[PDB]
Amino acid sequence: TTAKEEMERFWNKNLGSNRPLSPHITIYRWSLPMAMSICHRGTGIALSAGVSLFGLSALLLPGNFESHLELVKSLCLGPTLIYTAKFGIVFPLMYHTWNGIRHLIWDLGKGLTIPQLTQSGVVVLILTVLSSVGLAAM
Amino acid sequence: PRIKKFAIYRWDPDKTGDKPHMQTYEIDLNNCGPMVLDALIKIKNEIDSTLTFRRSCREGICGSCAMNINGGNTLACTRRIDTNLDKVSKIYPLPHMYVIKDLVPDLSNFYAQYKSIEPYLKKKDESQEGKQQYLQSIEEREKLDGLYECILCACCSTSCPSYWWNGDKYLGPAVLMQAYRWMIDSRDDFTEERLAKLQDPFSLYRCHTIMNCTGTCPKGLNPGKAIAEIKKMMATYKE
Amino acid sequence: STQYPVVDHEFDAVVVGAGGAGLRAAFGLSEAGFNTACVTKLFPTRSHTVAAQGGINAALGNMEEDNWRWHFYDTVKGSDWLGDQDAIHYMTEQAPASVVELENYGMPFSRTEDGKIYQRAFGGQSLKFGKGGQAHRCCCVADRTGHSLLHTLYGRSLRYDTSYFVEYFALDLLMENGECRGVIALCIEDGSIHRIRARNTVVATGGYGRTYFSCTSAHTSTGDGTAMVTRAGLPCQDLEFVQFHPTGIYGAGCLITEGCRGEGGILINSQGERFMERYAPVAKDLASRDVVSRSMTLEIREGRGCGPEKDHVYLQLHHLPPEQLAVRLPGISETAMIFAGVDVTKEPIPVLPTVHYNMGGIPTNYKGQVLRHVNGQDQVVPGLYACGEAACASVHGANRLGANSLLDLVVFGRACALSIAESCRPGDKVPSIKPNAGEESVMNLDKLRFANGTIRTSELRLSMQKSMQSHAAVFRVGSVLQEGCEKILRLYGDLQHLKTFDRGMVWNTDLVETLELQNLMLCALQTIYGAEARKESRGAHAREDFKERVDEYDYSKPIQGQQKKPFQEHWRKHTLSYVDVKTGKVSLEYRPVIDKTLNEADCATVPPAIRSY
Amino acid sequence: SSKAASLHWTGERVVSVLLLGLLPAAYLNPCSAMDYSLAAALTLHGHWGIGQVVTDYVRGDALQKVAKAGLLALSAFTFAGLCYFNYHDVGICKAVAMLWKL
Ligand SMILES: Cc1cc2nc3c(=O)[nH]c(=O)nc-3n(C[C@H](O)[C@H](O)[C@H](O)COP(=O)(O)OP(=O)(O)OC[C@H]3O[C@@H](n4cnc5c(N)ncnc54)[C@H](O)[C@@H]3O)c2cc1C
Ligand code: HEM
Ligand SMILES: CC(C)Oc1cccc(NC(=O)c2ccccc2C(F)(F)F)c1
Ligand code: SF4
Ligand code: F3S
Ligand code: FES
Repeated sequence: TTAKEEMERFWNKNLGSNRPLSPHITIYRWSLPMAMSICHRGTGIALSAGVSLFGLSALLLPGNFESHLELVKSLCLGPTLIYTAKFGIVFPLMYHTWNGIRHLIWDLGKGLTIPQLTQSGVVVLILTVLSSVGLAAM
Repeated sequence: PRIKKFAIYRWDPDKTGDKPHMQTYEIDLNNCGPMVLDALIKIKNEIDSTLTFRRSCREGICGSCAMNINGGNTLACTRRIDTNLDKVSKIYPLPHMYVIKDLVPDLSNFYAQYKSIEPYLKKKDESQEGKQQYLQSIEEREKLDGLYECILCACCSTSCPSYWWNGDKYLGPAVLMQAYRWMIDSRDDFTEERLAKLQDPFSLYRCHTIMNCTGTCPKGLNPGKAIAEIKKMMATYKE
Repeated sequence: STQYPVVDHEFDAVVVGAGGAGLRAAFGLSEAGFNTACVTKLFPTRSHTVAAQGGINAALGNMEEDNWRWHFYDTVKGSDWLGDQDAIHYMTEQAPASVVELENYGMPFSRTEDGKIYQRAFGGQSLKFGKGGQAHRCCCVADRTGHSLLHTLYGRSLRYDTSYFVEYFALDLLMENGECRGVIALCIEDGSIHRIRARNTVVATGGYGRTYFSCTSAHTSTGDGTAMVTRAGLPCQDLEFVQFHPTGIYGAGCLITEGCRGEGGILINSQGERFMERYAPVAKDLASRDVVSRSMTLEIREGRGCGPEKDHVYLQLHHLPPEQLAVRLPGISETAMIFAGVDVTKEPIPVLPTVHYNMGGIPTNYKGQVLRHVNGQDQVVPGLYACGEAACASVHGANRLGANSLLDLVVFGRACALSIAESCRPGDKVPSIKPNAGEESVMNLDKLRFANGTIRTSELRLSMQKSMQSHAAVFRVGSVLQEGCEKILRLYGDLQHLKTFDRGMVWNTDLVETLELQNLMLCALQTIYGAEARKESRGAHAREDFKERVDEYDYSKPIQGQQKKPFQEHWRKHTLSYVDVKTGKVSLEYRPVIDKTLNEADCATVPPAIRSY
Repeated sequence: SSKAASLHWTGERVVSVLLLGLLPAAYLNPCSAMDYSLAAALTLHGHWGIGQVVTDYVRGDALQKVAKAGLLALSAFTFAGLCYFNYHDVGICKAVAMLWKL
């Protein structure tokens, strides 16, 4: 019996059976690196959705950017509420951007231990907040 | 006396239409060993003996008893019971696996995948074998340290969200670290062709460096780190 | 038959067991080109040999000039001349090659500056025939050489068409008119029964330390193959001889290897003194294993003993270079810490002699062929082999030498494979089998499955263990032993009373942990009754009423002018025990040990002598 | 055969550092050119990224076909609309710049 067959037989046996799948997400301790892995998608995705909306609205909609800004200036904008929408945008870009570096470092093999993970994890969270608060008021 | 609560996963396959649920058991820690498996074997012998699980060595070196204790994959025989009586220990089987019964998961796939990476020495001239001991320098030997002690408990692979959603086609950390073990074996002559076998979206490349695997390894090993080394080798082997 | 679904299989070879021996035999057979089934109740890697820490002996001569014939001498000197010197020759000679094949299979031995397998000192091993000092021939993979042995063996076996019946509990052999046809096994997973029949059936089930309360052996070491042999009406050689490894942790009964002593580490009592220099001036703490536990146990009776309740002696590692416990002893650094809360590098370790290895087992050729006793002579059982702790060619006799059992596995495992290669072809007619065959293994299965009795499997087991503990210990006498025998014979009766609860087909841990118990009693019946019959002290069998090593002469005085003792008046012979399945009734007999080696010219017989280490 | 899997993983890394390079470099040096490469890097990187999200979660040859298709459309459409905006309108640098002082 070869490995490929073993695998094949594993699947037919188990799919056509009364066997419960053991719990996972519902039972598994949340670790910072796992929550920081998930966020790295959300941000990535949310970000790509933004970029795509900005590309598709450039094609499917009419009016130029200044046209759109004027429209978006004349909603009696609230000076804090601008900061909100602004910081709400610089946040994911910064979190993802910093954590992005973290990954690339890992890709090189540097930093792969639980100590270094939980240090780097924090250093990202901080840097994010600094650069996010920072840029939202540039 | 110091009674401790023990919420445990149960599911009989011989009990028509039974469905997964939790039992609780109750153990005087004065009348019990320090490790969780001690508590497991105790309730097994002294209370409910329908309780089913795998165990052999009770030494933390065979890999039999790996399961999910308080939300984390470790060997029960080596994890010690929370002496804080206020908490109730939650025992489940290993995550996202098919329960055969109670705490016993079907690891055929796990082993199948192990088999698939050919975890053995491969030489180009095997005409000479068995007759002379191969030269390996103490430096060459150090490169195996931390890779060869893998006990195949399946804690790591089964703590990997990629393995959770792609374990049919994603080999996972346990197996990958072993492929790495045979890659960096000086004595082995198939390192290139071993790397070639990983060229596809799934075998190696579902690793998204989440690092639960290294975070749960009950033996202190770093499979995640090995995954990364492969990726670097993969990106740079010629031919 | 109708309640339990029965599947029939057909091979050229079945191997019960997937430890060092099992794997080696199973994969060796496959390599030789035999369609080969390997039945094992555990995943091969979870087999017990994993837990082997120390090493694997072979006179490779990487560390110094060495000769395997010196290793021969050592082993037969360790057997206390209960060792069959034909097998000891076969092993010590074939060990260099057997180890080099393991290194060549990818086993990651620790290395020298030479690039060669690193060897170490180990219990009671000499150069130049016991006059050339301590010897360094113990090959190892740091502190986890059993682990690595077992995985490289498992790994390589995948390279062949080895049929792995994993998590299958063997129930009994399929004997027919004196010949072995195969095994009948439970398939733990789906509750069904399988009859795997072959021309040759190889029993590598390992030991049965689980007959005792304290034991280094794992929960799965329950004499299952020893028992099946007994259930076939075949003898079991030497079951009395039970090695009490000296260093096993107070509470858990977990072993801290003899390689801790081989690396300069000391054994300390409660009064400061290295108590092992007085008892054995020559070899000290790195002496034979029956002698060192005898010393530790003889220190505790006096009250030289340490700890909270004056009943455990100290192993010391702390002095060595803290460097040297990182490379040579990482496995006991961790697990002495974990189970004792002890920092090996600054604190000496709390230990105590506990059961460890069984030099008894299924009687065997040097070829691995299993023997019966017919008209006072040996007879090969057709189609039936054994190897490893389960077996007994008694290459260890009355006391195993440290780091010979892993060698044993590899050598005789390989021998059985070879004996079958040599004597038959793959494809050869697989003999028939009565349709009723296996009927009774199942009937027994079913009655235990639904047992509504008064006593529980766990409690009955616990009586046996503490009995074998308080009567078949390191020291013993006819009074204690006999009380133990009738006490343990009662318990075998009690088996009809026993209570199981779990009543399913799938993964019935209760049902098998009880089948395991049946097996354990058979091993304990034969172990204790044999021990009370043996009226001498040889090896690890030490009687207080017969402190004397009883040979066919008095080998202390020079030989000639002695009147040789007749066979039935000296204890230099193998115990052969049987047991009536239905009454727990032990009958026992004797066969002489073997002294002729495989060739006088190459390896010359070592005659019995005074045994001071 | 081809070492395709390892290249793509390498490609990914490359543009990710290229893209890391451009966010600074387009604060310091806004222009037509930056605007276009910031478009080429943004869209390529995100397309491969969702690539991975898709190959992770989307099970079957059935859906993994559509998703990888519909994606590629969205990518292309997105690269083209960014290029359009760079050409006939302000261009991302100045567009962000204007958005910010507001
Ligand atoms: C802690 C410790 C350390 C040791 N260290 C050393 C050392 O350093 N050096 C050394 O030489 N020796 C050492 N020994 C002794 C040696 O390791 C063992 O004697 C040896 O491992 C036995 O090998 P085996 O294959 O015969 O048995 P095992 O390794 O016990 O294998 C038993 C096999 O039989 C199978 N089996 C059992 N019952 C059944 C059944 N009913 N049906 C099917 N299959 C079954 C099991 O699944 C398993 O595959 C040590 C022992 C212990 C406890
Ligand atoms: C300097 C800026 C950025 C860097 C350094 C960067 C880096 C990375 C890296 C390394 C990954 C892969 C991590 C992994 O799974 O192994 C990643 C994923 C991703 N990034 Fe970026 N990124 C950046 C900006 C952006 C932007 C602007 C977008 C979208 C507009 C984006 C979208 C994504 C997406 C969709 C993924 C895939 C998510 C996933 O696989 O989980 N990124 N990024
Ligand atoms: C219990 C919680 C913390 O655990 C979960 C639950 C659900 C999804 C995940 N995380 C992913 O799904 C994830 C995240 C980032 C990258 C790749 C993945 C992957 F691999 F596809 F699985 C983790
Ligand atoms: S790596 Fe650590 S966890 Fe993953 S298998 Fe080997 S031991 Fe179990
Ligand atoms: S837990 Fe999973 S995704 Fe990669 S590095 Fe670790 S394997
Ligand atoms: S039972 Fe062997 S690892 Fe816990």
